[PDB]
Amino acid sequence: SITQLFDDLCEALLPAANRKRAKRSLKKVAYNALFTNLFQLPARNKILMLSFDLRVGGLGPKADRLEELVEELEAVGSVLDLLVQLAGSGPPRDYFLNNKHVGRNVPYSGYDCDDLSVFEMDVQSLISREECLCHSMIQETLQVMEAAPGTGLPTVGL
Amino acid sequence: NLNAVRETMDVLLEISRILNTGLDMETLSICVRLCEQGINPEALSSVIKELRKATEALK
Amino acid sequence: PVLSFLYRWIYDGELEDTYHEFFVASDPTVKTDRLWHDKYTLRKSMIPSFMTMDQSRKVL
Amino acid sequence: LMKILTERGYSFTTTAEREIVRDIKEKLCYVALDFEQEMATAASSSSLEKSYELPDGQVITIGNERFRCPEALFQPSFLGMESCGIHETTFNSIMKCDVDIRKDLYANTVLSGGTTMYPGIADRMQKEITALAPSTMKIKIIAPPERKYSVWIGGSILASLSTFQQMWISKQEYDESGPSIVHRKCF
Amino acid sequence: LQQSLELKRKMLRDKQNKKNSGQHLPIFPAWVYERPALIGDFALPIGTLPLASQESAVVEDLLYVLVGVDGRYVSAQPLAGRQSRTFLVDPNLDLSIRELVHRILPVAASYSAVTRFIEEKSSFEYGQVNHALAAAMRTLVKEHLILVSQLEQLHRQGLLSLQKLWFYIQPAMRTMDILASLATSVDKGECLGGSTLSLLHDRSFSYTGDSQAQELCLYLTKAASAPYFEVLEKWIYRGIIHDPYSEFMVEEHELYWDQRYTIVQQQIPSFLQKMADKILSTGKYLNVVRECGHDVTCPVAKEIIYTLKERAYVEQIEKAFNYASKVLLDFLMEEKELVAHLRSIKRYFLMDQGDFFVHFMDLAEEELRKPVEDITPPRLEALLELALRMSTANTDPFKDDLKIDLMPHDLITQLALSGLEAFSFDYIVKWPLSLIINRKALTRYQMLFRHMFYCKHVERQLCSVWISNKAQWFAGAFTLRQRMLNFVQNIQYYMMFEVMEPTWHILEKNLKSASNIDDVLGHHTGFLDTCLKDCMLTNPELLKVFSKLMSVCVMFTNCMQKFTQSMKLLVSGFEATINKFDKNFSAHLLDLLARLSIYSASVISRLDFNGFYTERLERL
Repeated sequence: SITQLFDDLCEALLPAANRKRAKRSLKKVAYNALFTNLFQLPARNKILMLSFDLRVGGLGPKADRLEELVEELEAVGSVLDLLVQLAGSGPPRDYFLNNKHVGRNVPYSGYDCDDLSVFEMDVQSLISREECLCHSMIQETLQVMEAAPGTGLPTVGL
Repeated sequence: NLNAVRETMDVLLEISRILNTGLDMETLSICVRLCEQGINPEALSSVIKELRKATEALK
Repeated sequence: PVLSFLYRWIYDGELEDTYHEFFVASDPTVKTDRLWHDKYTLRKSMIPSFMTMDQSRKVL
Repeated sequence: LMKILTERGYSFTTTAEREIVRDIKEKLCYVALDFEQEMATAASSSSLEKSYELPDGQVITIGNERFRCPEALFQPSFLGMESCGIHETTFNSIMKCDVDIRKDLYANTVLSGGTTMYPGIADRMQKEITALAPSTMKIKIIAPPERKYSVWIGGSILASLSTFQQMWISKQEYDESGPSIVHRKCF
Repeated sequence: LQQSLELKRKMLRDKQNKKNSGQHLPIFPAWVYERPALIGDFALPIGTLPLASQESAVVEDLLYVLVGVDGRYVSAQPLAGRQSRTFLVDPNLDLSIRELVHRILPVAASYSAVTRFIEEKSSFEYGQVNHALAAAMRTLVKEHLILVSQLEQLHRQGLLSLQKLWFYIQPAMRTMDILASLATSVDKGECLGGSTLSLLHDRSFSYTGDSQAQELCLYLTKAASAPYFEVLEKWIYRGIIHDPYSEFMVEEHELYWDQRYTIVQQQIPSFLQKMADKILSTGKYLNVVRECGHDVTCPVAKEIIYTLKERAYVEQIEKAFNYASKVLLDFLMEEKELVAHLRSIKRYFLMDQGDFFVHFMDLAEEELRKPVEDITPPRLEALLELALRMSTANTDPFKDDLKIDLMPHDLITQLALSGLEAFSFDYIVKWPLSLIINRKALTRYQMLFRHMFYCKHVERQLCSVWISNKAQWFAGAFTLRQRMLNFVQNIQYYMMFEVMEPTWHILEKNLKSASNIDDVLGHHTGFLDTCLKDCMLTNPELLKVFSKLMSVCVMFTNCMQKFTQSMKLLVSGFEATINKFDKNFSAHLLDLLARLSIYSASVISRLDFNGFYTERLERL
């Protein structure tokens, strides 16, 4: 039932540490924020507006995949309308990308070399993450060494 | 029926991963069971954002 | 430290100390309704001066 | 349940037996999709009775009579009630509201009743709510199988809230403007 | 240190034999501890410098001494046998700074004996509770290293001196000093299982007013409870464990009701002592149903964590008790019934059947009369099998359990023999009910059954001489037999309608009010013992008057009378024996009533029904 499903939702989003009075109080905001919208044009078309924004900034086959599933999801319509609202409130290679040295019955295409510049950015993004790691190892310890004892030790905080 | 609603849960799984939502697997299974009742889906987006803000203030 | 035992003495009737630093003492009894008449008397070297004698007897 | 059992011919006169059937009607009771189909199913073969074994030795329950006690929700005159049934009263209520606010009220229609200790009442209720409004829009009903304490859980959240203090009335205004303003300030 | 090697040899050798969940466990890599390269804790003159320069050299070397390594102006002297290693700062230093140094060196001494703890106690031999105990002390080392790094950053910029240093390191002389106290007592002696968790439970009320160290001690014992509760989360929901390190309160074996699971008493922590019996109970009741298969899953499942002043881990044991001891009870009473098996033992041994036994007495009389080395057990089995089939006592499915068994006693083993007085049954029992009702219960049943057999026997023997006499003029024996007959029937009314039949009703009402097998076995052993004590078996003197009574009654009915030697169809020599037997009978009857009088009433009050021999003589 619904009065339990607000208690289960509040459990998954919060790992246990209190957790004896606070769980009852976070179920209170579970009732209290559900009605703020309720106080104050197809459904599958709301997926297509996102599939447009995929193909605009590249990756066609992904946009073909989002529309492939929702068309077999028509044969449940109230479910997808929740997913489209939480889609901008979430978190912020391989041998096969631009290959032509493989394949059997491939038509002629000639040289392209304007996506070869987007063959170096697939790898530049990987190695720029593996340097920001080294930028997040020298910071997380110098932010503790520079400050007085109490910032990494709870006991000198007593 | 449970074979049928299993396969609908699998297809709903993939569309919620490529859209990079704030949900995970278990909270997705809760919300699909919740909207199965008839609960307004514009309403569940307003509760989850505020519940996740009030839980983050404890941490 | 002394107050910690005293707020389990009026909410659980027990002390939990081992160095005997409060006036309440527990004397072994036959446990046949002479507990009331034999067990609890004050140790008159361990009463704090922040507790008056009326308070010391009422918590007992 | 006293009435139909004593009309049936079974000896039932005492208050302790009434306490035991009140307990069994609230907790153990079977309800199904409809009373006619389960009546035919029980008449063709009897296995609907689950035994109740108390140490006192009083065994009173029978399966077929306990689902036909709340039957007044679909056809009310099985109880001998001249008041219209549950489906008919909610249909009568939504017709005498406005036709413009009808869909919005029908977007949240609510189930209640302490009889939700046994779940299964909601499925038949969902069938009757499908039958209730004409085929114009789909059903949007809130129907959880725990609603016995619904009136309680409402007040427990409502009176706690700090914003609700601006609707709550104190003694100062109450002495300044008489008692009758508790109809208006608080409502 | 040498001791560790011995502690690792004694442990593993102790582990393998103790339980069967895996034997001959591997020996941990010893070369790790042998090489001194894995041990944590370990220039210019200090004399010729001005006083402030001495202060600046000394705070520099003390910052290095905070962990175990000597810097420049400090050296390491031997560790010799001391359990808290001090350091030897560079000689020729002034006596002013020596005092400040000796204020600070106990902190490094309370770190030297924590690294020597952790970097030894992680092996397989030390169990798997010493692992997580030393990984809640391993976190503590990491915050100590945070401390020494922050101080190095301050020290380079001239922002560290002796007083600031002493101010910074004092909360860790009450959070690392605590570990330097527990370490030199956990290592000393053999400390496994719950005893370590109790040694972290007695130090939460030796600093309960201090309030800085109590929460540290509560964290330490919430992490040493983590591996123990993993094993308990096998034992509480199913009857088995597989923890081949004997670090548990329960010790498995390879043997069921008391044999396979034997408790070790120094492996139960102080917050599990009160509920130890329930833990053992739950696991045993689960495993014996796991042997008939059928179901072992518990509906409630909860993950377990320690709480001081709360129950969430000494609470779930009750909900496992109320599932395990109820599913075993349900399995027993409704599948291969113990409600019906006890009734079918009562049916024969406690003489519920009367069709069966009067048919049995007549059909088997001849062989019973035959003494030993003339008795024939297969003919007795065949006679029993016919007597069951002709009578209606065949209403129970366990009738076949009756066999022929011989007793080489005439209840003289109560603290060869003729066929009447060696007769016995052996009733076979099934395996699930064998754990509950054992050999002692059957033997006590059997002695009761033998006792009532004599009374039914001598009753038949009186009725035979009674029918043969009915001469007509003769009525001499007709009076003595009548006295004896009324007596031997009033004993069989008193025993049957006082000792046995109401107390059996009491027993079946008590069994309905019992939810654990210990309760139902207590009820049954009480009923069995008390009914035995009321009859003439289990007594401090055995009350031998009854044993002489049966002998003189059988001697009267056939072995002197010979059915009044066919004068019913000698010279009054047998009438004198009738007189003699009556006087002897009066004596025996008075003695039995007197012994009932002196030891702690209803049989006297009704044998003497209208004052019929309430007075015949007085003792002394």
